[PDB]
Amino acid sequence: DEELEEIKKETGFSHSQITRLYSRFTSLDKGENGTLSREDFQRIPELAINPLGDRIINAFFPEGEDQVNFRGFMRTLAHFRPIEDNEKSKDVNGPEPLNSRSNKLHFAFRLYDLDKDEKISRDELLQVLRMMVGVNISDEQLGSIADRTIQEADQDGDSIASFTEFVKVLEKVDVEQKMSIRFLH
Amino acid sequence: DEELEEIKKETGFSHSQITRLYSRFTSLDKGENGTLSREDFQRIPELAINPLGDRIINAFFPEGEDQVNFRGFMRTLAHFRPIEDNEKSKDVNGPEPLNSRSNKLHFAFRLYDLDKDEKISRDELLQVLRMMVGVNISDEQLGSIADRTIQEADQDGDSIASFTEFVKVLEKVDVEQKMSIRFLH
Amino acid sequence: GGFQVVTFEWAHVQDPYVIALWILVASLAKIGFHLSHKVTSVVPESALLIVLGLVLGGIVWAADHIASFTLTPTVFFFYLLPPIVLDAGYFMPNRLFFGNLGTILLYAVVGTVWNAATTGLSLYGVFLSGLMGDLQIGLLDFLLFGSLMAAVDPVAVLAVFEEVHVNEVLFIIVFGESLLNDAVTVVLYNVFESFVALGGDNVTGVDCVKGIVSFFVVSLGGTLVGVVFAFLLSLVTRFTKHVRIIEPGFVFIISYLSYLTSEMLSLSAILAITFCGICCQKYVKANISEQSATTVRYTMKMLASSAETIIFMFLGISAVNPFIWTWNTAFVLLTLVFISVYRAIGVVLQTWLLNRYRMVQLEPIDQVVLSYGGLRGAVAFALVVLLDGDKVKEKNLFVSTTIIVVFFTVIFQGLTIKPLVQWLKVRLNEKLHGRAFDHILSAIEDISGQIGHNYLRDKWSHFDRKFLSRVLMRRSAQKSRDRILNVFHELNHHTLQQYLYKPRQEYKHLYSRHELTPTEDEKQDREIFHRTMRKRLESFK
Amino acid sequence: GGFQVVTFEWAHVQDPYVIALWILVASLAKIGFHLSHKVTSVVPESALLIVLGLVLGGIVWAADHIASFTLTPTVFFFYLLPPIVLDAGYFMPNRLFFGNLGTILLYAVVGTVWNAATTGLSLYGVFLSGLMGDLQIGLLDFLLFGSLMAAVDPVAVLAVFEEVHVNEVLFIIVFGESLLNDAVTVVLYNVFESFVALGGDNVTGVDCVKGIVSFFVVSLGGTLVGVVFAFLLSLVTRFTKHVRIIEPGFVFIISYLSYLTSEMLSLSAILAITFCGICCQKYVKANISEQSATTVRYTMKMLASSAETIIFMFLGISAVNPFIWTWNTAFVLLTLVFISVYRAIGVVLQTWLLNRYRMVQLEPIDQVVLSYGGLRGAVAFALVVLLDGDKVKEKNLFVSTTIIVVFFTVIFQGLTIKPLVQWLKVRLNEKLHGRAFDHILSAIEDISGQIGHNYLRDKWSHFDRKFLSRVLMRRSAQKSRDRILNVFHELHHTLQQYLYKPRQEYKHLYSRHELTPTEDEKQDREIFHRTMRKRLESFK
Ligand SMILES: CCCCCCCCCCCCCCCC(=O)OC[C@H](COP(=O)(O)O[C@@H]1[C@@H](O)[C@H](O)[C@@H](O)[C@H](O)[C@@H]1O)OC(=O)CCCCCCCCCCCCCCC
Ligand SMILES: CCCCCCCCCCCCCCCC(=O)OC[C@H](COP(=O)(O)O[C@@H]1[C@@H](O)[C@H](O)[C@@H](O)[C@H](O)[C@@H]1O)OC(=O)CCCCCCCCCCCCCCC
Repeated sequence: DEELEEIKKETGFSHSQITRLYSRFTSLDKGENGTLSREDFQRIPELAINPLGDRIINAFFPEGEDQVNFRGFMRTLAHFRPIEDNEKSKDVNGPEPLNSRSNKLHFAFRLYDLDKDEKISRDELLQVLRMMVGVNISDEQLGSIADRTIQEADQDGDSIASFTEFVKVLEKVDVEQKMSIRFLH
Repeated sequence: DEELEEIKKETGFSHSQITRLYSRFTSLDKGENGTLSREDFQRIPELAINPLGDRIINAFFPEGEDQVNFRGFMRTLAHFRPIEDNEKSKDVNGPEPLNSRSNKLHFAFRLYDLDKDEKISRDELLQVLRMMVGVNISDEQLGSIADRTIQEADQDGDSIASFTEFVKVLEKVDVEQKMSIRFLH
Repeated sequence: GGFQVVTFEWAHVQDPYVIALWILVASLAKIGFHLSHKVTSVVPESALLIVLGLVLGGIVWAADHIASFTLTPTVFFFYLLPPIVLDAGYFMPNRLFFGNLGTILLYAVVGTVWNAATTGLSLYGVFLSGLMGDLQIGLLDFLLFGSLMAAVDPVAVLAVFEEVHVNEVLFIIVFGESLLNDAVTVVLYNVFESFVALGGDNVTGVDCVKGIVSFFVVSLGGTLVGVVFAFLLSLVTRFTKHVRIIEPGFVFIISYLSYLTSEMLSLSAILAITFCGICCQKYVKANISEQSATTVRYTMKMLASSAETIIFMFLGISAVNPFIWTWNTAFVLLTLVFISVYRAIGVVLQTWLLNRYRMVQLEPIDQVVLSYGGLRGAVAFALVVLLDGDKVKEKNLFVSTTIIVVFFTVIFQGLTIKPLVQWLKVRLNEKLHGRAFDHILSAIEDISGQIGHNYLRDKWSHFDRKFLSRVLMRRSAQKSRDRILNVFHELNHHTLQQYLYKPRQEYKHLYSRHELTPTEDEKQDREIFHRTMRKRLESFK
Repeated sequence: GGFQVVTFEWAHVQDPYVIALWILVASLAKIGFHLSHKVTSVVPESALLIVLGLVLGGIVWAADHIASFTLTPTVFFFYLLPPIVLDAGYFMPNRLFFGNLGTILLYAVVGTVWNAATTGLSLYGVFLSGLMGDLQIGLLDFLLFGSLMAAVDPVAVLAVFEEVHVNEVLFIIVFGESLLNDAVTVVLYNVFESFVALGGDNVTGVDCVKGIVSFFVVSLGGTLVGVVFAFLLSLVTRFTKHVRIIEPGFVFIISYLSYLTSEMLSLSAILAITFCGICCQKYVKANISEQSATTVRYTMKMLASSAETIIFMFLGISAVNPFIWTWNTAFVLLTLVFISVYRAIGVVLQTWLLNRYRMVQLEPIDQVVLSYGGLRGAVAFALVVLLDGDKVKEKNLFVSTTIIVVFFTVIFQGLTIKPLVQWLKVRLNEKLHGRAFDHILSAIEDISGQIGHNYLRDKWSHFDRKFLSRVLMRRSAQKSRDRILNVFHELHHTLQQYLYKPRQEYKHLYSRHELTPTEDEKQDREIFHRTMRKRLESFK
């Protein structure tokens, strides 16, 4: 029961949530390597349908490495737990939770920032816009969208959507709800 | 009534047959030129469907000229009258009729002989075979057909289906029936 | 005795269940039937349905449920006949049908009246001589029998005799006569059944004159109702560019409404839905989408094959009923002789008359498939079991003779028409130059323009393109059609056998009522048209 | 008095003529209806059919032929109901239906039993208080009314509330509940009508226990018959590679035979033809040709549109019959209140229970379109006019209240569900990153594999590809399928109209009156091609 306890502290899940996600992991491990690779995620039938599926899969793995174990699975999967208000109102110690609003924002950011630069250039934003917009659109319209997006977000003068500007422009969106998941018990 | 009488003697038709064919001619003469051109025949809806339609149309016109009048229409159209046995058994004077068996044979021949050489070369036979055989066939098979045809018909050594050989090879076919028409009265 | 959890209730689902079982078993037998071309090229599919109806009727007799099955006039005339006739009239090649309208009418109206009158009167004359003996029967009963007995279906044997003899005019005669004599037989059936209502003494001279007038008024009024409703059906599909799902529903509902409107006005309901299909053909399926036109024609074989299946299942049930079996030696063996001799000399006489005014004669081989193409089947049989059992005293004898004739024609004549024709019509350069001769003739027959109704085809095409298409075809379709017409106006041994183009006269047209049989020789037409148009671009015009 | 040349005979062609006129006039009204998107996006087509049935019934009343029209049980239950249910079950998206089978069952079986029991018992409790007054009526009559009154049709309002709120799970709940509660309502209808045959004193405790056992036996046996006949239908189309013309005939004849076989065994005939369509879906239309599959689906909307039209023309014929109009203030105004309040709190309670065990919660907006999606229509009305007029003393009051409720739900709720939903759910970077968030979630919801019945989908796909496809799919089709699997085994508003939509927001439609192929599945194929072209980058 210890193994399901370090994960609970590091992530925040429950024991039953961790057990169910471990069952999903070992089901995803066709090949039984004790870990999980890019193609094991790619084998999921409807991730290839997702316009952002490849960025999600890459985000599951650490930079440099090409595999993930169950602890990494849970770490990158715990950003999508919802936050309960009475929990954070009870024991105020620090903003550690991997499911905090800034952490979901950072997950989507690291999707936008394929370089992990901590700043999104026009090229990175245009690349992700291409990856998630129908092919019929003219790349002129897409570049207009990208540069208008940066201009309306980069209230600084650097022509880059850096992280602090991301949170500021997303201050209106309920990140806490549209990127939260009731993981089953 | 004289005009419908020279045609009757030259061709062999009846007065009512000539009148009906004249009505068809003047209907075919959209443009009212007193004569009839290549495109007036081409305007017929289902001659363009005929594999041999263009050769028929060309045969309607004399060599060199590019138009035909009603007399020429009737001359080239009278080869397809049937022959009545009691007629030729009654007044035996000469083999003049334009609807004689040799004349129908010669009409089809002049279709084969685009040069009017009086002899059909391998090239002419192959051209007509192409014009009247589905495109799917390989031209090797078509050349085999053409050369086998000439060899089995040209019992002479000239590698040409000349006219006398045409009649000899067609001595078995009822030309008198499969190229005869009951023109209406 | 209280509340039952489950109750086996077969009497509840018993009519629809057995009807659906009939259709399903016939469809499975069609899975077996069409499996091998060695069968479908030898056995007419009508024979399959008749044998299958016999087998299922044997099952019904074993279960002792013969009296549960009755074909009633309101079912045949309102639900079983309309689909068959609409299917026949909707797949009629319009150019062949109308270019040979008079020949089809002569074989279908005079041929039916000849067959009906001669068979009825010859049976009556035999009866007066005492050969049949002690039949309580009259002249009108014999005329009614002759009328229903003229309902031949030569198109049922088309797919098998065209393995050995193809002629696209004979095809339209066989197919036109199959369809238009259902109308004429039902017209005669109704006239003589009204006479049977009055009786052999109540019918006066003015009653018979009104009978003749009724024949013509009914036929022509039904045709006119059909043309009006084909106009209405062509018009309503003009407005379904957006709601494309209801187009197959329109083709069947409005054709059915033409049928019932003629049945309401006491006109020829068959001719109404015949011509609601013949005339709607051009503009319907021009306004209908491609996807909605396959539904219209898959559903027509769906409804016609099912209706014919259901009439043939009733034939099977009536054929195993031992209480309808009445065998009069003279009646049966002379009905077989008369309907065969009079059909033969009726065709011989009509063909002789038509050949006096034709450019392509109907050769004796064509007359053979018409004379041997009795194939009396669904309509003939149904009209007999729908007879009034008390107004026609010897109805059981009529039903027995009609069943016997249906079996004799469909099974004996339907199976031996291919050997017979192939018996009656019994080298590389020979074949090549013969095909050239055929292609020359079909051009001369075309140049002289005496084959079709060319003057009326021209007049119609002028009227169709300038006036009718303006109201029955969509505006953008009119613009596209006129653009296409403008761009095309500037351009105004056995191996050899399988390679040559076939002459236009020898296209293998098929109508099955049980499967879709698109003419596969129309591909030749399009291929050659493209080749000549590519040759018409040589002028660079 | 002798032989008549021509006789106008309208009494002869009178039933088929009027039925065909009904269908034709409804089709013409559909020509008018679908002409402008400003109408079809606002009015549910069921409302068109109900208004048209009223107008044609007004014509019938003017002609004084009301008594000529009767809907008989052997006609509704054998010819009018099977096409509707087969159409619904044959266009059911199988993956969504089976990945949400439990939710659909809860909304369709418990939701129907809740609605039926609560409305019946609440009306009975009102009746015992004397508010209705001097009704010769019993408990079983009220339960029968409640049972027939639970036959909601929320999919009738789907095309209009999805202009403003699209959610493909809510679509399958609405579409599944519309279809599976026709079954459950007819099951309850039959049970309580058998009880009405016995009477309020003949029904004992064992009779009620057999009623409950009958509910379950009937439902499950009908489903099993449907699955058997879907196997048989999938099998018979395997052998129609040559005779392709009879394939649409098989899909309808064998589905009909499943319906009648359950009706023969006294099982749920609706569930049989429901699951003869749900289960035949994969292998039928894999063995059927492309040309023969458009016939199957054009004919299914042809049969179901015509069937629903006829029942709605009968609704109009009864809604103008002045001899069935019995108006009880309390009964009518409390049936309207009860079926609306109990539907609302039934959905609220069931959604609360489901949300305890879900990965994507059903938001209150989903519950709103379920509560306001009463839309009682054809089935509800037909089950009332088929009541026994002497076994149910107050049948005319039931018919009047059901007509009133059909009109209130379809016209008032069917028309105001789009304004209401659009009222309840009331920048470039905002939208772009919101769509990115949605696409991230639909991947995390997918990676974790807790959305569908993923374990059972995997188990089925293994069983389908190895065993079932060997008997239901043609050999050459099996070889082609395995070759394909082998070759694939190695591998502001402008912006809104440009972005990919998340898988959760595909605009699925079911109409029963028109073919509505999901036009967002084009997105799936486009992205699949883009990723496969990216999967060729590895050169594998
Ligand atoms: C031996 C028979 C007994 C006497 C006949 C009985 C009354 C029938 C009236 C006249 C019959 C014959 C009409 C004149 C001759 C004829 O055929 O030209 C032919 C016409 C039209 O023939 P087509 O339209 O086919 O044209 C072809 C051709 O011209 C050609 O160019 C091409 O070769 C081809 O390709 C074209 O198609 O044929 C027709 O008009 C046929 C008319 C249809 C009749 C309708 C029925 C009404 C009759 C009374 C009903 C009661 C029954 C009577 C009791 C028995
Ligand atoms: C407040 C209601 C009153 C009490 C209930 C009455 C008896 C019903 C029995 C249990 C009801 C609830 C079942 C347990 C909780 C539940 O929902 O897990 C859910 C299960 C299955 O739900 P799903 O299959 O949709 O899975 C989803 C999820 O797992 C998730 O992963 C994803 O978010 C999604 O995408 C997946 O699809 O839901 C189901 O099993 C539903 C079972 C269907 C019941 C069939 C009817 C039989 C009952 C008796 C009939 C008589 C009537 C009773 C009188 C009123």
